[PDB]
Amino acid sequence: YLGRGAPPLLDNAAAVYLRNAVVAGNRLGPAQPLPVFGCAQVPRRAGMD
Amino acid sequence: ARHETGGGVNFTLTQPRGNVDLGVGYTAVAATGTVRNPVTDMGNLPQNFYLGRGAPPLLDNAAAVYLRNAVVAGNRLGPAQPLPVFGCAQVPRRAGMDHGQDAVCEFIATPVATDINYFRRPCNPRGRAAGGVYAGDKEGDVIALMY
Amino acid sequence: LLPMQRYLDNGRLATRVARATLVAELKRSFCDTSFFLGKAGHRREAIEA
Amino acid sequence: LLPMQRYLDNGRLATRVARATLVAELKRSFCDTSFFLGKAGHRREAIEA
Amino acid sequence: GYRYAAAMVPTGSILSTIEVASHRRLFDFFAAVRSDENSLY
Amino acid sequence: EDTEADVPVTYGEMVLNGANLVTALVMGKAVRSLDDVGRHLLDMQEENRETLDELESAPQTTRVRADLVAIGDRLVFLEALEKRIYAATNVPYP
Amino acid sequence: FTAADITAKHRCLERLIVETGSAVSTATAASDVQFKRPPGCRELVEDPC
Amino acid sequence: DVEFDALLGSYCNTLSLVRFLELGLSVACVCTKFPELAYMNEGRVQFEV
Amino acid sequence: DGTGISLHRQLRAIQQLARNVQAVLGAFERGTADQMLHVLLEKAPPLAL
Amino acid sequence: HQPLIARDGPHPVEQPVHNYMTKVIDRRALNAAFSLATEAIALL
Repeated sequence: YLGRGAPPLLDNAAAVYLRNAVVAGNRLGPAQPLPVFGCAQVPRRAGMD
Repeated sequence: ARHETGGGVNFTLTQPRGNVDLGVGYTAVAATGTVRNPVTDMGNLPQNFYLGRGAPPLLDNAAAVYLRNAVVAGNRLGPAQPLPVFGCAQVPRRAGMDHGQDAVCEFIATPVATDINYFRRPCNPRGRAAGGVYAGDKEGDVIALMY
Repeated sequence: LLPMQRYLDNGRLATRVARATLVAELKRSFCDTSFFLGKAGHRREAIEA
Repeated sequence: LLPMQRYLDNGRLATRVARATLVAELKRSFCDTSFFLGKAGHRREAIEA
Repeated sequence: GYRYAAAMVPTGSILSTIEVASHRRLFDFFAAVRSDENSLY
Repeated sequence: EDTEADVPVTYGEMVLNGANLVTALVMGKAVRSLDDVGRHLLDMQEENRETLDELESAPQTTRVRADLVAIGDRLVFLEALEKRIYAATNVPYP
Repeated sequence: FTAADITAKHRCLERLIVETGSAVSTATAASDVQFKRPPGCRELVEDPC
Repeated sequence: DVEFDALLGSYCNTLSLVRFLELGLSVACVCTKFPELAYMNEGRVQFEV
Repeated sequence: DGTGISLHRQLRAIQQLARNVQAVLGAFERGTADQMLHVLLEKAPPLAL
Repeated sequence: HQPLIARDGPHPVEQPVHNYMTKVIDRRALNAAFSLATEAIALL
């Protein structure tokens, strides 16, 4: 779910359902709710191989 | 000329030395090529947790003393005359040893429904990378990947 | 040693990827090139390599 | 005796562990390479060694 | 190296020419210096 | 390509002579070869690069049983030593 | 399984590899089982694990 | 008793100079000088073939 | 101050300055050679195609 | 003294750098045997 330009659904309950249902623990799931100005803030992992 | 111990000290002569790494890089290194003999054996020898005191026992004391010798009947790692207050368990000595030093096969409970693909690799046996290599020096990531 | 010596040079900064690729290329080598004399006892070329 | 010398090619050990690993290699060298000439007479540059 | 006026005679071969201190940093004292620093004088 | 020529004389001498010995007990200071580096730094005072580290005499060499190999470019020495100096003691080999 | 000891290590690579050339194990080559290392002795293991 | 501390010799590198003509690459270049570049402002070759 | 402390101090700055100026004199000698390869790789498509 | 390379264009200016470090000795002294009985030092 980017802040570029994606028309949301009608039901406001449906969107915050599914967006949070999609973004649970993805490595590209952003940490905080997204600012207007600034990047999407990909959360830094602790370690990588 | 040290302390006279009877019929003379007998006259050692020690010498001081010392050495630095006269070289700014990885001078003079190393290799590894042969396999002589596998000193401790590939072995079947299990782990005994009754070797040490670590836990509150059963409160049903009739049960635990039944299970006391039930486990530690005749383990090669099973003591006789069990634990005093302070001291080691004094693992007994078998009359002969053939192949080499003995192994310790410690066990950790796993669910059955993982991949066998994990363990077809040199992987961390705890199930998650844990060493202090992968962290990125942000002062908190070490325990973060751990737990 | 030999995997490290190609990387003494550059990077090793917020290119921390290059620290991680240093690692993933390292552990593969130690599984590979140890007891090489002994892993190869007939490959006359590879020992001289 | 070809393992007997390289047992003595150390400090010395009587700690009952090296005594076992002496024997468990000694029986393998006799079970495998005892009659080597004639066992491998088809070869060459091992009878050299 | 620590006493700089001692190193005015090098009395030996600076010979390896490999990337110093990207190695083991095993040195008890070493200073990665640019063109100048006031403590040299 | 064997039997090369190296020094038998064990490598030189540092003695705490009058250059050192005066500085030794009176101040507690010690300088390796204070002779030249005192001399040279007295003369550059009347007008680092100290290339007199060790090149004086090139002392006497003799001929020993040595085994050299040609690993590609380099002339590399190679000796194995158990029977030489690790033989028959209770010291392990490294 | 030690929360302190892996966390106790540094991460400057220069000192990491040279400890692998001479580390101290927790095992003992002078005992019938793996007796955990007696506090007065040295071992000088390699130990990549 | 006496008790001194010691500076036991120190060793400096001798950094090397490189003439680029004293290097095999300069057959691919034509090292030609021009002491008045900063006013030249342009250049061309009209290449009749 | 007309003392031997001063002339040692005076000569040290020049023994840095000469050591400093010899660095940048070698730098454009190096840096030209560095620049020698860059325009050769702006051209020269690889061998395969 | 790590030398520098004059890098061209919109790049940071590489200073002439310097490196000064020190090292210390260790000691690790060696040991020697005792060998002397009685009456070799005396006579009858």
